[PDB]
Amino acid sequence: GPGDAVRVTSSKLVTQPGTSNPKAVVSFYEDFLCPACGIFERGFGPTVSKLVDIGAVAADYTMVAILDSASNQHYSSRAAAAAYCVADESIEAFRRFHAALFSKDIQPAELGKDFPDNARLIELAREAGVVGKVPDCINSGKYIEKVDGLAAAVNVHATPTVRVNGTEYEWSTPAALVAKIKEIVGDVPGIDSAAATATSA
Amino acid sequence: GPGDAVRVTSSKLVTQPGTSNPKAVVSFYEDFLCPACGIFERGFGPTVSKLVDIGAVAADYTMVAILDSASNQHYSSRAAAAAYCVADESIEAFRRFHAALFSKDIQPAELGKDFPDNARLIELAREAGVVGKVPDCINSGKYIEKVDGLAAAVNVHATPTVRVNGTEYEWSTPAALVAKIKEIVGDVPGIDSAAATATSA
Ligand SMILES: [Cl-]
Ligand SMILES: [Cl-]
Repeated sequence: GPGDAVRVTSSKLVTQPGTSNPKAVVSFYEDFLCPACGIFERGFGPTVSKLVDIGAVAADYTMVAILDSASNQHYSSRAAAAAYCVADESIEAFRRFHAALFSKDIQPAELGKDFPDNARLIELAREAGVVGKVPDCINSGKYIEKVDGLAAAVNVHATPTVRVNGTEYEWSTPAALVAKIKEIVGDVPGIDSAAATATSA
Repeated sequence: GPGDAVRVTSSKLVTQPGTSNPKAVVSFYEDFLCPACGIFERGFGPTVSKLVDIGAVAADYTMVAILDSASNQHYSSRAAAAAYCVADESIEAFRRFHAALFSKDIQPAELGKDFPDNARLIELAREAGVVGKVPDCINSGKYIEKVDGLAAAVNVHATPTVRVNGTEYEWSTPAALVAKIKEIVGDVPGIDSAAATATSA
């Protein structure tokens, strides 16, 4: 994630003919402390993952830190920054690490007293499959200023915000997202499967 | 809503034999400013309404104000207090008013600049079907201290929190809630309908 957003794609990515541009880019703007983003990601994550796998979409994630403050031990910014650290090593590891932070067992309550510290974030990055420069990147706070400026850069102050090809998308169910994507990329292999299993989780 | 919770039931309420106690009480602990509660209510509301209509559950709502602050113009507490004002007049009006505040067109962004003032809340109460003592109840801040103390009283500091017969319920989809309720009250008229239409919204 170079680059304000971390882009997640598979080798099956369906592109616009005559280009290397994805036909459908779903943009997600999220805060790791936001309980609404937690609900969204736990509900939609598998379906988005499947849309990526079959090549139907590129999934771009911009981890903002709008909830960050001393009162939450800077969890919003440290987690977002950690995700960008992880993405530097491996896109696949970012995928697991991003899913991990929004999982019910890990995401901290917004107004609670306990939040993963930097050592815990590094440990979760390790579990996601990467070390490399992550521990230094996290401990040094390499991406703190970056993530703290992201909300202003993309004009997002409510999360999760989703766009489909740049246009605001009023999401509802994962099955409806599959339907929306199919209107753009068509009946590509795996999409009806993605729809049917989205209707059942 | 007497009473920490506003209880919503229909005349079809299935009760424990030898008692006037509902066989299934679903307890909801919510903050009107909480975006997660907005997502939950928009996704689950119709299904809960149907469970109430067919008599499968009593739905008890405790409107906490954990997000309240001057930075949001006290929207959390004023809205919760308004809902209790509305409930004093009519349970049906509370149902509509509660659904109205969580609707996508009305619920304010948590970190935004604009929030319904007391005049707007009174106007929404009117649209929900009631006047009576509501304008005075709201303008006087009759229930502000009450709602500001609710979170501590029920020990809830994360919303939405749901309990089924007093036991914490890790909610997922409205169809799963129907399944859970059916385990308690059985195959009462309308419940399979509620399940099937829950699987489709
Ligand atoms: Cl990779
Ligand atoms: Cl009534």
